[PDB]
Amino acid sequence: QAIAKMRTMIEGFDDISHGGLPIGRSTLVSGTTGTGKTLFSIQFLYNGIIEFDEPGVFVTFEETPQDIIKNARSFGWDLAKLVDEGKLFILDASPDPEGQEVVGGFDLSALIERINYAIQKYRARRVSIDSVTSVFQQYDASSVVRRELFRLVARLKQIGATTVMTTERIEEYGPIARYGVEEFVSDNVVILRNVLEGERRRRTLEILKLRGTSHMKGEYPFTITDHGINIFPLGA
Amino acid sequence: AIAKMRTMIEGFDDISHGGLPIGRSTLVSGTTGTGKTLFSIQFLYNGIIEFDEPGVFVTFEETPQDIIKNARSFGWDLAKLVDEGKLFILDASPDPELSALIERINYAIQKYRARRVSIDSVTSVFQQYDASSVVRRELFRLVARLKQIGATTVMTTERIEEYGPIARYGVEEFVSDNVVILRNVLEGERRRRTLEILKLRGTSHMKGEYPFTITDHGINIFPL
Amino acid sequence: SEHQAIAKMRTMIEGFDDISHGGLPIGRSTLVSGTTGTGKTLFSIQFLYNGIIEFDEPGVFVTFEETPQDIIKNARSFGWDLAKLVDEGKLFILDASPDPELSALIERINYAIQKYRARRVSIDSVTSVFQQYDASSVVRRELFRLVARLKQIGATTVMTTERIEEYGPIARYGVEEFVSDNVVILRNVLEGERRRRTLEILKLRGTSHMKGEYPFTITDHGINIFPLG
Amino acid sequence: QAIAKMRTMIEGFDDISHGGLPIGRSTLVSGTTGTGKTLFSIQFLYNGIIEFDEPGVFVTFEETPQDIIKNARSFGWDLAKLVDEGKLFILDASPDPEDLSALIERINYAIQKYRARRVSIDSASSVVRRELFRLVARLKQIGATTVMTTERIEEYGPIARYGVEEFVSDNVVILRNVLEGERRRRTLEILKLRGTSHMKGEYPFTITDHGINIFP
Amino acid sequence: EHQAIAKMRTMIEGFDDISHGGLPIGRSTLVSGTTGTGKTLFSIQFLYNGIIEFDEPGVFVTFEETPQDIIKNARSFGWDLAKLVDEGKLFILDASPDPEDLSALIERINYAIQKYRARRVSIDSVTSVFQQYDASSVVRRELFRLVARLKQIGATTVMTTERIEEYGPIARYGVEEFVSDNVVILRNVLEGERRRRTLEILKLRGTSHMKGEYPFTITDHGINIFP
Amino acid sequence: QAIAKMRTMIEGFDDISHGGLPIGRSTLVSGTTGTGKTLFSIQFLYNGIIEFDEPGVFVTFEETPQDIIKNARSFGWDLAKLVDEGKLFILDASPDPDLSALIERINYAIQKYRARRVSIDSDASSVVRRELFRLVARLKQIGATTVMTTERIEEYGPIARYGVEEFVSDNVVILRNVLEGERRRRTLEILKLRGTSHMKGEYPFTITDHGINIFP
Ligand SMILES: Nc1ncnc2c1ncn2[C@@H]1O[C@H](COP(=O)(O)OP(=O)(O)NP(=O)(O)O)[C@@H](O)[C@H]1O
Ligand SMILES: Nc1ncnc2c1ncn2[C@@H]1O[C@H](COP(=O)(O)OP(=O)(O)NP(=O)(O)O)[C@@H](O)[C@H]1O
Ligand SMILES: Nc1ncnc2c1ncn2[C@@H]1O[C@H](COP(=O)(O)OP(=O)(O)O)[C@@H](O)[C@H]1O
Ligand SMILES: Nc1ncnc2c1ncn2[C@@H]1O[C@H](COP(=O)(O)OP(=O)(O)O)[C@@H](O)[C@H]1O
Ligand SMILES: Nc1ncnc2c1ncn2[C@@H]1O[C@H](COP(=O)(O)OP(=O)(O)O)[C@@H](O)[C@H]1O
Ligand SMILES: Nc1ncnc2c1ncn2[C@@H]1O[C@H](COP(=O)(O)OP(=O)(O)O)[C@@H](O)[C@H]1O
Ligand SMILES: [Cl-]
Ligand SMILES: [Cl-]
Ligand SMILES: [Cl-]
Ligand SMILES: [Cl-]
Ligand SMILES: [Cl-]
Ligand SMILES: [Cl-]
Ligand SMILES: [Mg+2]
Ligand SMILES: [Mg+2]
Ligand SMILES: [Mg+2]
Ligand SMILES: [Mg+2]
Ligand SMILES: [Mg+2]
Ligand SMILES: [Mg+2]
Repeated sequence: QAIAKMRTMIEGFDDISHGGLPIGRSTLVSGTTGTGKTLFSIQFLYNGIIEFDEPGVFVTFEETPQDIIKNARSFGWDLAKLVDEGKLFILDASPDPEGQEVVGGFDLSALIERINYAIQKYRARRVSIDSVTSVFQQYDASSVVRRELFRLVARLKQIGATTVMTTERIEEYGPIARYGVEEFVSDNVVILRNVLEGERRRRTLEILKLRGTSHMKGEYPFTITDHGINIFPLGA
Repeated sequence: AIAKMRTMIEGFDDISHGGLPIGRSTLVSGTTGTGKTLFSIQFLYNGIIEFDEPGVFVTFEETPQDIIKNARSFGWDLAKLVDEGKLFILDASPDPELSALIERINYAIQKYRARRVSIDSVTSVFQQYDASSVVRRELFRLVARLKQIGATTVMTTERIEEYGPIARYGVEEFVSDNVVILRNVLEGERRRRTLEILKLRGTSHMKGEYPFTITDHGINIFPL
Repeated sequence: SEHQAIAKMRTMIEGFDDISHGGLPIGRSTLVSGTTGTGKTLFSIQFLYNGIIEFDEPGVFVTFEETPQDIIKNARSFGWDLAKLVDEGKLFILDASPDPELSALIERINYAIQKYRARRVSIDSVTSVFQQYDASSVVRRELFRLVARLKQIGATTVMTTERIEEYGPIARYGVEEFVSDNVVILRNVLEGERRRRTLEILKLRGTSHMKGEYPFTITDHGINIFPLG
Repeated sequence: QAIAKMRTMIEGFDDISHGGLPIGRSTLVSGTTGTGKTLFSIQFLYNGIIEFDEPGVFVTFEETPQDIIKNARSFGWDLAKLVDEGKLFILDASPDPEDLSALIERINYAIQKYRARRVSIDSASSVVRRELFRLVARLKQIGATTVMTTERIEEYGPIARYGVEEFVSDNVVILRNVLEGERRRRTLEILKLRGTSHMKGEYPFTITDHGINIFP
Repeated sequence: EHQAIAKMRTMIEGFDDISHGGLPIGRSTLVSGTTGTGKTLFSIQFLYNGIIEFDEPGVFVTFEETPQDIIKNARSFGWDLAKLVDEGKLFILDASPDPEDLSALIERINYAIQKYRARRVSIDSVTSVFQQYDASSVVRRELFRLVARLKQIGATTVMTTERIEEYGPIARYGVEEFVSDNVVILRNVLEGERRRRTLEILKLRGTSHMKGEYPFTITDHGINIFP
Repeated sequence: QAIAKMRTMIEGFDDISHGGLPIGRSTLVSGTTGTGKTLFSIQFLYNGIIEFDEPGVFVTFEETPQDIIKNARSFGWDLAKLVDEGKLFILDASPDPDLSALIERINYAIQKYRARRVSIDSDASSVVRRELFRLVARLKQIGATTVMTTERIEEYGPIARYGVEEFVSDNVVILRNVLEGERRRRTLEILKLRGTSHMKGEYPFTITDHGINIFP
């Protein structure tokens, strides 16, 4: 009765992970700016819908929904259509253009409930939470958001949602995650890197850990192309 | 594909696969004397001269007098463009002796019908001690308004190591759509300038570092 | 070996009893420190599991991170049925994990140890209760009250701790090596895009032991260590 | 109308800077201890007086005027003679062996009094940035061409002390004294000259009986 | 008298050669090193050899470990410390943390030295006493008060303390500022995946010594160096 | 009339400093523990007395006078005799088991003993910089030639501990004890001498029964 996995259908990832992401748990995807974390979290939901008719909920802390949609057009992923069809729900949690300092955790209490009803309403099995770093920066990484983040993770587990959460790190080789996000999103960790090779950049993906199950180890090269992420498990 | 505006900075539109996405902001970050101000001036100058797209330059530390003077190093006559109403330099530099400023920047953009905006040294208004939440929200307020207005913006930021964080306060990469890094790396005893587009949302682009020079004609980048 | 001063119990974790020259010192505590995903929880589960299966020695597992349910689910990765051992009274999993929405815990632990007549104890991620900037004196005294009680009871204890870098301090709070009798380090070193797992016994009070790093794997049978020499 | 420059006449520097220091602006000269900062700032003034009859003001915060004068004897320069002729003024802003608005109009008074064209100023990051910003602006309005020295503690670390001084400076020169394999090597770099060209990278120099000698 | 400082033999094989005669008499020597380098072993061997070889009584002040554990672990080297305690030649002074006023502590150390007529003293884990008071400079020059007082009685003292890196600062918390006369560094260096133990005498005020690192092993007879 | 020097009579040191230590000024001697700083400062005073009959004052903050005397017996030097003769004074400022008060004690000793040589053995950087500058300023005003030691943590790292001590000193000497391949190598470097020339980089030295011997 060891943990089962959900296929991401992201080229090469299901091989590295030996079958996909552990079902009903959160996986942290951490990486410097521009490593492809958001793209990964979108491809996860998009493939869920197209391949499996599994609805997805995308919670956005950094980008607006309109920009999420616009930026995916270059891959030929018609997110607007999936939203119109009710297969994808983009929950806008991104900063107020007229944002001010507010007190409490009522806003993140209401967020978790908003996320829960979205999941219920759209019958979603897949969830992406994009840019945990950003909501941490909204509350100066106070123990208030740390607690709420933990509450969010537990609720998702309680719901049975399979979740990707993305988060920033500052160096290619250094800590797993800025603000130690892996403490709360702790079951599974994937690290994306964008490493200088001479003057060129080489992207790699690593599954550092998946609790309760097996996976390939170390870094595997990938590219981002017109079809999104392509990872090469046998790549040079 | 998303619509891009040509910078006409030699080499840059090839590296960005057509120029800067219209209606969005781009961070240009670098150590001192890497060519950030020059990039942001050239962006406006070319827009006016080649495409008749008016420009607003917001300066937070250099005075407009020095901006105009330093631009004559490249044979650019910015005073003439200001006299013609094609360029507006907005002085936000401090007296030797931000919400409000945002409305003034809005006003200038509509008044001059500007499509291009450059913001130089905006983080000099903050202080080392400020909470990241405050710095981020105050910067975001400005950038969100520019996006709402339709402007395409270059915003310069500072860094203190050539390989190290993107910018000084650790929030700047979250407020802009795109990220460009200018470097000035020591190789033995020689300096080499490079430009890298680190992040360009919604499009492919050339990756890694590309050498450039600053000459009498401004920035020239060599992608091959 | 016969001629060493400290009595030891066998972990039965393949290769560890060779590296430690007989197993873990009885009645004492052993720190197992490592970056995240090095095998700390697996080591501390395997210790209890083997004690029950091989020697019928009951065990108490104190969890600060994972829920008991997840401990049990994850252990199925290795074909271990922990729920059955809990139902039989041979294993007790003590939940000290964060509630969504230390003296007290010590008494609960002591009660569980006497109730289940446990000889083996694993404390997993105890330093997760502390805050990053809590005083060193505070963290050391808190850990020590726990560990001294366990020694007084006569339990043999594995206590896991976190570290941030593979080559760097023994543990995160810089006091952990002072409350423990023995120190073991698990590493997961990344070099040339490949990871390799190793185990080292850094300090074992009162006896010799093999020195340096030894390779190990995690497979469907748990930890396997390969001691060369 | 691109910025004009003033010749330093420091052997090799006017080649590296394509003509000297930008007129009416301040140039930061930063370096670890004993890199030659005070020497550069004195040669600047000295050559101004001797070669071009341009009066100079030297602002000192730690070294006494007499120590400054004494040390310049090392290079065969008679500063006391120039002070007696009124072609050099050393301004003593040192503390006593038991507020920059004040110091500034002291400098300004001295500039107007001695008809000075060259100034040298020898030796919480938010407040330093703002304070150096204001000092730079005040000298610019007076029309002085200024060398200001600053300290740093590593050869390839921060340019100055707080990581901000280089950003608020129009011009930046870095003096290094790098230790490699038990040997020292002095170099000068013009890192930035806003609004004009200059040679790039480090150039070796020596300090001898004649002052700084740079080899382009 | 009017002579250079004299030394007392440790009888730790190899060490009396490296130190040209032993530890400077009537002064403190800091022995620093990462966890598990052999500091406590050095400090016990020093006292044990004094008792067995010279009939010089010893006092062992313990800040980290319990006396029961110190005695039990010393059996690893064939040393019967309980017998020496029973015979009054060794006193172990317990200052380890309670499982639940340092001026008073110094006075008890003094009293013990006088009661047992000890000529050798070991102070184990200065780092630990620092962690109990959070490196407040109340512990720091209460430490100097201890070093001073030891020097007044003419005790010859080993003080052990922790460091974090093999090639980095001499001692965590800057302990070498107080136990400043003599400094010995024990290292456990990683050579690939193997460990190599070394001992260095960094400094002995007022006298000569060999320089750099010397490898050693820990055996069933304690520390064994070879120059 | 450039700055003159007084001989240390460590023959290698007077060779690389071209004559000795600059007269009437303070020289910072920095190094990790056990590099020979105290020995350098004592040898400076001892040679001054034995070779030139220049009395000396040694100011101690850590070691007791009795220990300074005992330790010097390692080199066959009888400092108790020199104290008894009134050629040397060891001023005890070490703590029991106010910068102005210390300075007046130093001044009083220099007058009492007619001393020409002084050695001084051993939070905010601003405070340190200002106190150290006042100490240095008074000694210079008194006429003393001073060696002042400081500690540092790394062989190749900051010169002293507050990042300011080296900028307040006229002269800087760095002692190193570098560990490489399990062996130690001692070196001495004159980093800076204001107003005068000197050899550059690291020079090997040893400490023997004879004290410091430098071998260019
Ligand atoms: N005509 C020219 N020819 C060559 N290089 C020039 C010319 N004019 C200016 N420069 C260079 O351009 C640099 C100034 O670039 P600038 O855009 O001011 O940099 P920055 O990154 O904004 N630096 P700062 O804001 O001062 O930290 C100077 O340091 C010169 O090296
Ligand atoms: N006649 C000379 N020949 C050679 N070198 C000399 C001569 N006179 C002085 N020097 C050198 O000049 C250096 C002093 O330069 P100086 O301009 O005082 O440096 P600085 O960078 O201002 N140091 P500081 O202000 O104390 O941090 C000395 O350390 C000597 O190495
Ligand atoms: N059509 C495309 N082809 C290739 N690369 C693309 C395309 N669209 C976007 N990208 C790349 O994706 C990057 C942004 O990925 P994203 O997932 O937003 O990064 P982050 O890790 O910062 O979340 C851009 O910097 C660009 O390099
Ligand atoms: N059946 C299996 N085969 C191989 N590896 C496994 C298996 N089950 C778990 N693992 C590995 O064990 C690791 C779990 O380690 P864990 O003990 O939870 O680490 P820690 O407690 O140090 O964070 C996983 O990250 C995974 O790599
Ligand atoms: N009989 C023995 N043979 C070899 N090594 C031993 C023996 N007994 C103990 N040890 C070693 O002694 C080390 C502990 O020494 P200790 O002096 O307590 O270290 P420290 O005080 O520096 O942490 C143990 O980690 C083990 O390596
Ligand atoms: N007779 C001697 N022969 C060789 N070396 C000696 C002699 N006497 C003392 N030393 C050395 O001098 C060093 C003491 O130097 P010292 O000036 O006290 O160092 P610091 O003040 O830099 O800590 C001792 O560590 C020892 O190596
Ligand atoms: Cl790619
Ligand atoms: Cl260039
Ligand atoms: Cl493995
Ligand atoms: Cl030179
Ligand atoms: Cl050994
Ligand atoms: Cl030597
Ligand atoms: Mg993203
Ligand atoms: Mg600029
Ligand atoms: Mg674990
Ligand atoms: Mg100077
Ligand atoms: Mg010990
Ligand atoms: Mg000393």
